[PDB]
Amino acid sequence: VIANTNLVTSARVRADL
Amino acid sequence: CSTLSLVRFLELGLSVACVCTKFPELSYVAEGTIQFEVQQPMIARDGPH
Amino acid sequence: IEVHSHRALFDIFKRFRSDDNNLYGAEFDALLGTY
Amino acid sequence: RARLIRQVTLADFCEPQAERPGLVVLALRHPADLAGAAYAATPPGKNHRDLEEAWLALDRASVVSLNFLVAAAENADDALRAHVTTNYRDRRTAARLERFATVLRAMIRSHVFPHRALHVLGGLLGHVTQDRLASVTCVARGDQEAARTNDMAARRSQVHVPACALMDVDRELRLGGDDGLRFAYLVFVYTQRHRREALRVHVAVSRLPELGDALSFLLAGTRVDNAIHGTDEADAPAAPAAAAAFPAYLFNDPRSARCPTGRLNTPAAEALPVWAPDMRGRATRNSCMYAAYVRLGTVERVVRRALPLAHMERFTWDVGAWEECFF
Amino acid sequence: EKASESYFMGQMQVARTESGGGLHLQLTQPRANVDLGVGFTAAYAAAALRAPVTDMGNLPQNLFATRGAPPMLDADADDYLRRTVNAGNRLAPVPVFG
Amino acid sequence: EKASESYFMGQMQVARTESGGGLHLQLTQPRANVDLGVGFTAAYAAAAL
Amino acid sequence: MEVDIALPTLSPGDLSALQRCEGRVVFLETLRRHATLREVALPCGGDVLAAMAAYRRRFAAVITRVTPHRMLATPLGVGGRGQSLVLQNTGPFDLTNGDHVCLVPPLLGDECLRLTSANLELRFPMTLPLAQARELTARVVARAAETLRADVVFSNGRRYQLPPPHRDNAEAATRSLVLNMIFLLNEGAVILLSLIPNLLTLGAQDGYANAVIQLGSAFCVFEALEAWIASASRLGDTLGTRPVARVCIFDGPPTVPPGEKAAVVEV
Amino acid sequence: MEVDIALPTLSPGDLSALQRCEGRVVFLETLRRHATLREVALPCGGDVLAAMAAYRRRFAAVITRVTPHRMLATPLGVGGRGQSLVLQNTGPFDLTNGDHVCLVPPLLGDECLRLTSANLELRFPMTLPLAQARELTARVVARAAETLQLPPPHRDNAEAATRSLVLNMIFLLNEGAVILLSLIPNLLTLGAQDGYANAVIQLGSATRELGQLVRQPPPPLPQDHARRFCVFEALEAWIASASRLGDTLGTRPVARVCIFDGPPTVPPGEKAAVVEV
Repeated sequence: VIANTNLVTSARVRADL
Repeated sequence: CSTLSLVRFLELGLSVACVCTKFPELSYVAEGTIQFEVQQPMIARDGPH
Repeated sequence: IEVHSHRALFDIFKRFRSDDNNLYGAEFDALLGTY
Repeated sequence: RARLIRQVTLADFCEPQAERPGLVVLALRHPADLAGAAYAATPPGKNHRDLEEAWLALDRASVVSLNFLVAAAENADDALRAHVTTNYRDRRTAARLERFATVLRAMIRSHVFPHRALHVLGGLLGHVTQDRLASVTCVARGDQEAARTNDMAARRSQVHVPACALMDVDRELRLGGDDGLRFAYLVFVYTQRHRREALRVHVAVSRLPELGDALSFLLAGTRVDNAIHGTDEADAPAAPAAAAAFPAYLFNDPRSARCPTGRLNTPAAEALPVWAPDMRGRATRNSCMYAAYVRLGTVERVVRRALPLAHMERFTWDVGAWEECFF
Repeated sequence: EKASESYFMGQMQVARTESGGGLHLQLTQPRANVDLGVGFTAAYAAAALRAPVTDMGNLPQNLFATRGAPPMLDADADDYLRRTVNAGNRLAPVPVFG
Repeated sequence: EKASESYFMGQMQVARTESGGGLHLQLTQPRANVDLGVGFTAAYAAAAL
Repeated sequence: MEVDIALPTLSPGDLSALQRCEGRVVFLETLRRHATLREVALPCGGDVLAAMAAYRRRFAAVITRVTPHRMLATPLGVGGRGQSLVLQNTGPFDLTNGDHVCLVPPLLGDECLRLTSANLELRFPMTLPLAQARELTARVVARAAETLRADVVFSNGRRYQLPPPHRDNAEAATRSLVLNMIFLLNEGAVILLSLIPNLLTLGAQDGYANAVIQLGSAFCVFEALEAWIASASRLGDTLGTRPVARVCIFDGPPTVPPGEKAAVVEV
Repeated sequence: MEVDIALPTLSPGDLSALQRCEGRVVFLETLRRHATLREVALPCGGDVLAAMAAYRRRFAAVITRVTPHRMLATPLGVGGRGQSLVLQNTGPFDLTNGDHVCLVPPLLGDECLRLTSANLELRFPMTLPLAQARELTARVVARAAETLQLPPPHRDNAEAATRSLVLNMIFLLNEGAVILLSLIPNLLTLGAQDGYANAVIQLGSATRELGQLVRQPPPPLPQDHARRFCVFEALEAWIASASRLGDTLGTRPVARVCIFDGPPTVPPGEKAAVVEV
């Protein structure tokens, strides 16, 4: 997210485990 | 004939190691350095520093 | 042309947001703890 | 795009229906001036009319396909001889190949080298033939496949070279280099031993812009045995006189016999030392000629695949001038 | 590790190039990455051993293949040494072009 | 002089070409002129050195 | 790129005579868009060496169609993808399809376009194939070599007789070439013999050959050496022998006799 | 066909200087499209002859666009004779219009580009007019042959230079060279009647000295000379050789300059638009 200098002050796959 | 069984990267296992995020304008902004430091912890030793 | 640096990426979850205490006057009664 | 050449001619040496497109063709000089220039060009001792006879034994016809010429040399793999013989339609063809061999062997003997008799055109693509009269068409600049052949099975073409003659250089010389864009050179190899001589053809590719020392080392045996047996049949005189030693001690002699200009006919100037540089029978440059090459163009890749052949890859036609290789 | 490298994926680019036998479409994409955490976040593990690629044979190096030594005075001894040590030495040198 | 010469402007043509360095446009414009006045209409003067 | 040349109003008929040389080559001085008949002109008869040294400092250009107002031309060395252009032959002998064309000054009896109307003079170089161009010069200097103290060229069946000396203004226009080309060669000979003196005592059949072969594989003489190298390079450079064209005649007879045009492609 | 040269991460204080290199030529070993910068690299000064010989095996390439990421370069000459481009004049002399240019290695090893960001230096050569490159090559080959802005020699590859010289010379002697030599007195006698005749012969020409210190008889009649003539063969051989002398010792003319309107000469450190020949 590109901001200026303005400021405040899933799925089910097959795998092995 | 023969098909071409495609493979997704996000559906692999290696994806755990790296965080992938698309940065569209990078090649333009890549003309300069980005240069962010990170941190370093430090113990509170006795005796005045 | 004397290339320069650029603004570094900041983590999304960066929650400094402590100036609420440090803006003008600090109210330690219940504002603390969130930091 | 690329630009072409059309030359109507006789179906003598290049036979554009027998071969498919994509092979280099050569232009043959008018033989009259070759036969003439022989009269003054054949060295001393040798015959001075044998090229006349060798030509008369082969009786305009102007082009000659490299596929045909490579067969009539020493180096050749007999498969290509069989192909040229049994695959050319034409009458009396093997006999003509034999006569052409005798012609080229006479050419080198008479010191009028074939590289001064065969300019190179591009690769043919099209032809219309009457009975024993053709009009071939070859590229001259640009890349081959900018053309448009009237085959309708393969509109574009490539460049085909008999793999028997294609001699690579870099992988040969082991430059340790990495194949990128490489040049392409058609080279001739002469050898001179009277009544026992021949000609070897090759097609060389490399990154080397200047052949020179590369061939001088590649053809070392040829240059060696050509420099010594080349002066043969030339009467050299007896042991050279001691007066032949050009005196050098006399240049910066302050005291020495001297003679100003304007008194040199037969004055009292007899006191000058005599020096007779006499060079009669030693190795001249044409005696040590062993190879000649000419640049053809630029090439990406060479793959071998079928009679064995060698398909070029993105050939860009850029013909250069001839070159001598004697030193 | 759970997050070993930040990884940035650029935007695709195309590069046409008119040519003879058709066209070429060099298709490139720039990327970037960086490590974040302190210390290392990866390591080797030389688990097993595939075949040793080179035999532990005995190829005796001869110095005649080198260059830069003053040859001695009498050339006969030089030729004697050269012909002696180059007696079927599988590193016997041949002057190839350069 | 007042109206020594005429001058005709034509349509400008935009012609593009591509290289690895990106896009390389090339503008162009044809123009021509006619000598109006009968006789000469301009004169030199080497004024100062 | 194309250059127009301000043709002044010459005359009737002699302009129509210039209207016959619509394929000749003329040396400009600078690539530009405006030129004049005065700068593109050489004296009709001069030493071949200054013309040769001029042909290397200028830019070539071929005459296209000529309207009586102005004439168009295009240079050779630079071009767009090597386009086609016709080039009128002016040599003594023909050139066949598939040759390399050179440009040498008129070593023979020259041709000088005498514009008696406008008081200018034009002189055009000659077109030769490289093989015979490298030899016609040598024939010319060889004829003068003997007179300091036979001549037949053959080309496409027919034979030429090398018109005798001073059949034109004089043979003085080709003297300096003779003198330099003989002196530098004699210099090379003597310096070489001085450098290895005993070169001419070796066995003519065996010793000399062994020397020349083992060499192929593994007043200060040196100031003279440097001078000779410099002069030989300077002279060899300015001898033509660098083709600028290659004939590519498509849909036409394979040979173009002297006088008529031909379609040539720039190298 | 534009080659691509990638770069590593350099210092921001050095890309500002390398960017100022937009007209100097580099020497690549192969011509693949993508390429690296580490491959094209040269040590500092030394053995000008070695580099001059290396300038014939490798082919040039002019650079036109620099970016802190990559470098776009132009294969100078392999297949093109009209690629009008610009290269800066990093030569000592001043080059006018219609001058064939030549690349010569730099002298004294004084001017290089020590790139500390990656510890490698690039020695971009200098561009001189043909007329002065020829004299430079001549002087260097003479000095090299002598030893059996003044730099020292190497004497490891001097053998090669003197070798090529004496070969190109030994094959200039011919059965007709003696006939051409037996006329040296006849030439020297002309060197006094006419002024230009004395002009064409230099002062210390090592022949006008010979001309008075020996005598020579008329040349003996060779074999078959009633049929063949030899002086023409000798002259033709000499033309063919000398036409190619300046190359095998130095560098061939790589291209030539051409302008339209402005000042004729382009003083050094300036961009000049050239055609390629």
